[PDB]
Amino acid sequence: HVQLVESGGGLVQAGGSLRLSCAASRDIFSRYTVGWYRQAPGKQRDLVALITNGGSTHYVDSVKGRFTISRDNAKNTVYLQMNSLKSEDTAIYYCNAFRASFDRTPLYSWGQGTLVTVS
Amino acid sequence: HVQLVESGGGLVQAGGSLRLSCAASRDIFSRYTVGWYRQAPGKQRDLVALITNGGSTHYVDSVKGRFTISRDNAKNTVYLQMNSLKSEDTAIYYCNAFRASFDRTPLYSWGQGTLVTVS
Amino acid sequence: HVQLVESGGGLVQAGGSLRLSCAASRDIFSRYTVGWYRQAPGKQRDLVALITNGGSTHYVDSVKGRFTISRDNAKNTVYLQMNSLKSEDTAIYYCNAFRASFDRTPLYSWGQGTLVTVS
Amino acid sequence: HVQLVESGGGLVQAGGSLRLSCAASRDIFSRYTVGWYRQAPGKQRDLVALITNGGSTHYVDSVKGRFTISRDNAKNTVYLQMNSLKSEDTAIYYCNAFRASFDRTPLYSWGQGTLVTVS
Amino acid sequence: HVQLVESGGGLVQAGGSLRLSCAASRDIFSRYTVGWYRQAPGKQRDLVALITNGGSTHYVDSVKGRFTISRDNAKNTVYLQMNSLKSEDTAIYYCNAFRASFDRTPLYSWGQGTLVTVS
Amino acid sequence: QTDMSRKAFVFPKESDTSYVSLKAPLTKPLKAFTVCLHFYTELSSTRGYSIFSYATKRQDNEILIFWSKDIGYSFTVGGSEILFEVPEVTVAPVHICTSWESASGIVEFWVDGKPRVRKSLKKGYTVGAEASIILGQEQDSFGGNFEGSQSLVGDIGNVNMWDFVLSPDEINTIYLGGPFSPNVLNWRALKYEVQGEVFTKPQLWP
Amino acid sequence: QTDMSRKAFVFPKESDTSYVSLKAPLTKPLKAFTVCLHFYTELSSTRGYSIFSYATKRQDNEILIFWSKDIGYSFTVGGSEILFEVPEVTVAPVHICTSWESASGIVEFWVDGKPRVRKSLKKGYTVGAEASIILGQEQDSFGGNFEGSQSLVGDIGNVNMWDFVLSPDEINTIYLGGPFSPNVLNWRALKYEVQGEVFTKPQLWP
Amino acid sequence: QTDMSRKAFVFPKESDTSYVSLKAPLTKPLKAFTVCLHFYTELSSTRGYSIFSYATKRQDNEILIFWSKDIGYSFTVGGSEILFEVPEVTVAPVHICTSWESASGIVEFWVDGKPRVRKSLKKGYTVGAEASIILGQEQDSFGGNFEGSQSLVGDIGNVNMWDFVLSPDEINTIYLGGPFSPNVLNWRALKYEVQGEVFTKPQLWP
Amino acid sequence: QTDMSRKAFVFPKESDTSYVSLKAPLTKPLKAFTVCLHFYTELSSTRGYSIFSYATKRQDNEILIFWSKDIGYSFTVGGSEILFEVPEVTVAPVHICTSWESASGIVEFWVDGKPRVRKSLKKGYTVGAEASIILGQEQDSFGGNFEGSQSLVGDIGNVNMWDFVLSPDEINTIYLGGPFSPNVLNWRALKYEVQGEVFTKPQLWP
Amino acid sequence: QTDMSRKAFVFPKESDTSYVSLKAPLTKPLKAFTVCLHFYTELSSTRGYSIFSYATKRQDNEILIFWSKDIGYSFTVGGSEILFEVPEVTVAPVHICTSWESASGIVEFWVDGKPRVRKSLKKGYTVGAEASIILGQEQDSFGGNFEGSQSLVGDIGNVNMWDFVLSPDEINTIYLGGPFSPNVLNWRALKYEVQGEVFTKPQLWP
Repeated sequence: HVQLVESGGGLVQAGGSLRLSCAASRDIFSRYTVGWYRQAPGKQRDLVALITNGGSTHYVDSVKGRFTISRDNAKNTVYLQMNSLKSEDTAIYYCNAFRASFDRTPLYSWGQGTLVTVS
Repeated sequence: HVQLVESGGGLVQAGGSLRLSCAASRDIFSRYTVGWYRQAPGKQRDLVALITNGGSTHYVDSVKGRFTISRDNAKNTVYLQMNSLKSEDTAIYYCNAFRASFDRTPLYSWGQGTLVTVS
Repeated sequence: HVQLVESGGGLVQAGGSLRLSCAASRDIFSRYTVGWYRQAPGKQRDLVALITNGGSTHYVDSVKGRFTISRDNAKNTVYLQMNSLKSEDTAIYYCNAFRASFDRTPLYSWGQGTLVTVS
Repeated sequence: HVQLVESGGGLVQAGGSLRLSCAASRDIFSRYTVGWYRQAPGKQRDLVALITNGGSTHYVDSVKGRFTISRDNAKNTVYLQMNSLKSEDTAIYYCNAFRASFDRTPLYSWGQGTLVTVS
Repeated sequence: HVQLVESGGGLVQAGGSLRLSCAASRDIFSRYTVGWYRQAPGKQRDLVALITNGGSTHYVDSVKGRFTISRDNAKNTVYLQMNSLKSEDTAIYYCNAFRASFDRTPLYSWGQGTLVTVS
Repeated sequence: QTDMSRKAFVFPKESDTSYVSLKAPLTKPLKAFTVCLHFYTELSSTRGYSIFSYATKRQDNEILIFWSKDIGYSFTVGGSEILFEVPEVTVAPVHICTSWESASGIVEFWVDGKPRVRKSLKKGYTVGAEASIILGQEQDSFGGNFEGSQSLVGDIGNVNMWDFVLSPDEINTIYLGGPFSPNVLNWRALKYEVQGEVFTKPQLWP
Repeated sequence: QTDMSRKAFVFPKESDTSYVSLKAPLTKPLKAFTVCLHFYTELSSTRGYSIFSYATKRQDNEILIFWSKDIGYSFTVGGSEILFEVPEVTVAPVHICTSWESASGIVEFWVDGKPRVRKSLKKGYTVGAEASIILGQEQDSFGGNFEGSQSLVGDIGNVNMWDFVLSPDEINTIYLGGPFSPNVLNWRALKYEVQGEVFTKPQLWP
Repeated sequence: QTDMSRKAFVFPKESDTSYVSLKAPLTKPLKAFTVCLHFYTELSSTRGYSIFSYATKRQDNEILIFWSKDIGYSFTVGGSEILFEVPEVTVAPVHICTSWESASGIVEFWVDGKPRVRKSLKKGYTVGAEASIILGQEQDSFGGNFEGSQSLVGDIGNVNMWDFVLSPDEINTIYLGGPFSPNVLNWRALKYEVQGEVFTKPQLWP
Repeated sequence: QTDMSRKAFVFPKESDTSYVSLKAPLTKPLKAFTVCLHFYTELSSTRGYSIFSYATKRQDNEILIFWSKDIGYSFTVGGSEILFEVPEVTVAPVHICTSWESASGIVEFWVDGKPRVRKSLKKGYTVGAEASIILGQEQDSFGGNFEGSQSLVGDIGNVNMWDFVLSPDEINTIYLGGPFSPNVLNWRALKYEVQGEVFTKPQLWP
Repeated sequence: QTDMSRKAFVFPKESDTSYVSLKAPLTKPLKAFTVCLHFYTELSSTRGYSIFSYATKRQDNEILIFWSKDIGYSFTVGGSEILFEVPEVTVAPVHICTSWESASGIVEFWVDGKPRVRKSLKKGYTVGAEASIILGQEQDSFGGNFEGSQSLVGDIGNVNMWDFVLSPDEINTIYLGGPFSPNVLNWRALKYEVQGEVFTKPQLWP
């Protein structure tokens, strides 16, 4: 029932900007430390970035500065602005919601993801 | 109407020098912190370099020392001397004029660019 | 007769998790500083990781954080949790038991290994 | 009339040694800070190394230790011993003579160069 | 007449161990600082490692820890244990004997070498 | 009630049993606090660990300093959580100090005597007075549900809790080891009980 | 008129509301000035931020120190702007001091007590006396048009403004925290008002 | 019984003969101990070496500090073994101190005067009183079965053994070179015999 | 004749006009000399610059310290030139001291108070007494032919010239700012004239 | 017999002529010795150089400290040679001290005041009393056969030779510049003659 919203994806020329959406049923993301994973083809379910409940965020070295994840507590719609999308970025981004920041590996509620094509 | 002049481009053997022009209608670049972006094929709209209103300039690590951007306040013709043009440099260079130095992403007035072919 | 158990292998999509088993006849691993080697095709018999008798463990730079080796003294079944399995990881993992930590090269008892396919 | 001597080139197996000559009409190199450039095919007119009038020398990171340039003031025949010639080194080396050390880009007198083939 | 013994070579799977021999007529290596060079195909006559008369040894960064060269003064048979032989290592190893440690480039007595195939 | 000065809690095994329930006379739900503690562990480069845990019957991690593996110190208040980026973690004892408050949600997370930039957290929130403070375990309930992976396997001490945000000079002094009055919980006047294989012996750090 | 010594303005949220309008008795358009301030934020590695903002009815960024993301400190005077390259930005409080002048356009941008090489800016230009100095917001108008992306989300203090270029020894002393007389605006004699969620509590930096 | 203060054992050749059997009056099997020693060798970047060896008729490596090649200091007690990760080994004399105990299995492996995080080892185990302590050789038996590859080819001194875990301040003092009473074995009151090509001459380290 | 102590020449624009002709009473062609100067500029990572220039009617760069872009300090005497490799150039004021001599051609190029290894230059050569010393311009003639690319756009001071090679302790003292007697040219007793947009204001460096 | 204290031998050209034959009253073939010298050169990153040379009618490199290019300091005794790995060579004066002995072949190669681990060399060997000590040339005979490539082109001083292995505290003192009695050869009481273009002028290093 959680059904993390996976939208704000599509085709963008490399190094562009694209706004990925992450809406949550009810207010769940309030307790979840929500995170974006890049499940690139032939690639892993690795987290592109993550954001803490309070608001602090981290981005993996490969994505440092590349994107900016923010928590939209108004509607649970945590937003992810992708800038300078290099080709590697091309992948399906799974916006998942695990509960605390230390436990990155657990995912609990699972969604469907949003495609990203860096051209 | 802004029509950033995009000229001083062409074909140059790799590691050569080429003078890219950036003329501005009226005196606009005075307030703009003008910047050169490399929109290489299949590549991003990334800034090769930029120069502040006062005169200070920065060049991305990939272009460190490679080129030198200077502000020609006499005619708004900010000049860009490209030295040691490696093959990567081969691209269309968009000379854009955003307003202040912090806001690199905004571009406001947009032009047409000048081709560069590093052979 | 030692017959280091080599199991907990198989096919996993890249960056996943897989639990490799390392069971020992009798209690031998108590004195052995047991270690996982990656005998990847066309590759070496290099140790992916190792664990001391006391419990301390080390993982090669290429595997830093990638996997976690722990000593299961209950049944001699030292376990290896592989997380974030990149393609390189794809190989046959030989779980060997040499005696002390300094002497990585010696292996004494030899087994059969367990396949790993990172897709 | 300057006609920087370009000789001491040819074919050498990779990582070998070859003595490139740089003779000057009259005593010109006395005032020139003479330098070896590598105009490799599809590559730039980049300086492999250079030597000051006094005698001090510098070699680009890619050539650190690779070669040794010395000033032969006896006949203006500045010599360049190439050791450990890797394949990249394969190129036509232009021995040019600009005047002072700061102004690397200027070349003034131009020659013909000597081929180098690292096999 | 020097005829540095070149033996202890052959085919080994990558990352294995192989003992290269370096026997000297009479006691010559006593004064020579003997060294192993890797004359890989299409590659240079670069020293994989070297050992001083006293006994101290050095190994090039590419071979750090990879191999261990020791002086066998009993019969002039300086030994070289190759461990973790990566594919690059595949080459013909020339065991040469120059006289002192500073003068790596000079070789004086020359031999025939021993093949190494890292599979 | 034992004085633990110049002593630290021995956490040498990863397990869900090793822990120490630290009693506290705290009675009024804390609208402001500061926990300072000098801990040391090498799991920083192997996995995360519960540096300090504080539970309530409503919130399991009412106040919890944890090593976000590969990202530094995740500090959480009332379930909500913020993260202090550690660019590089050194093998060496470190003295942390976090100072969450219930008005401005401000957290002066002084680390190794140096400050981490104040960042909001749980603004206008009351920390439950009743607590089952524990070390070595990220408790998913009130002193329960411990996990070895989330456990601290080094050692920790100088665990002091104040009901007020200490002045930065005060935090410096706590780092220097001078006197202090940790009303909520005080290492030098520490009431606690130990469960599992946690020992207690002279602290390594100066 | 409050003394802010040993205190700093709490900027914990990215927003277009968090700010502090710092009043100043300045009446004559400044032909020379120097702003010194000890600030601290970790946005240096996430985005830029308005370290200090100074607007006029003619110029929105009449005087503005900003973190050029991935390039250091962009300091601007009268709209025109120059940039000080920071090779590497550390997570640690830093004390900046910029000293633009209206004759030689000279700017002694002392950073962390160390100097940045003087570079021309806005030569022979008068800074508007009327100002809506603000912190946490790159104002695109006179105290308006704030943007979270251009906002400071750390903390800042010791904000002092002089109508003269302080001698380098004087700037050193400002770094050391000694006495000074910031006529234009003085942290220890600071007139200001706060808007948004900006708090104010004891400064982290020494 | 010779005082070795300001002197170190000369280990200049890799061999299975170079060693020094250090006598000790120890009679009761040690339930707790601490060995401190200042050694120095450049084999850290060539291979491992036996920094300190302690054998028993039951266990060949009853207590043994060894350089795990490319991983730091492997310290072993009663056959069982733990490993302290050295991120980078410098060419410089280092003063190690390991403090295994038979109750909590705790090991304060102070290195170069700095602490390594306590980690369990051989918990509730008694170290055999009878010993053939040796240096330069990982003995696979009671003072026998030496291997050059496992041998120390640098030098070592200040080898002191206590039957108790020294307080961290005490370990600091041992690093500082102050007085101490190493009951089990004491460098300043050292009983030993030398075999092989080991010499003994003034210690390099301060 | 003005004392420039605690003051430096403001070089804020790249141009062929900004310069300062420093007069000198020098009359006998110098068979030995030493120029010490504390300068600071960030062009080190953008391009080269004339750190100090000394011309003659015969030689345009009779004595010239220049930043070889990407290679450090090119110091030239009588046209001939040598180069001191700077492995890494930091953004920070640096005090250079070069000490060419006409007998052994020796140059003690003390940099930032540290020495650069003596290297021959122009051995047995006389430096023309008549000079048009200038700063900010690599003069290709006697005080003429200036180029912005070869120009210094930072600032420089403490420019002192001696007719003798100062002892290394003397050079240290010049770095320390103690007293000295720069007969040929002395910053504290400096005769000069300014052309272009060069200002002069209190030196940044200590 | 000249005192060279606060003075160093000027080696500014690569050549087979630049050298200095240092006389010594040594008469008994040295069974033990120690050479300390503070030298400085930037050839470390261009090629090797003879830091110190000592020949005999039987051995050309009876005692020779040399810069193994890309590997540090090759020190040789009686033809046989050992090598001290320098992980990174800095442009800065360095004070080396090697202490080979004829019983244990031990060499305390103190570098820059820090020790290099003792390693055997030429054990039980007598160094020929008659010598043609030279600097700047790896002599392949008794003061002959010099090669520019093997030559030192920096400068060197404080060259002192003792017939005994100095205690490590003594070597420290030599680094500190205190008094000493270098019987075999003493910089402060140095007998020597100069050939080639070697000058001699005040030493750069402190």
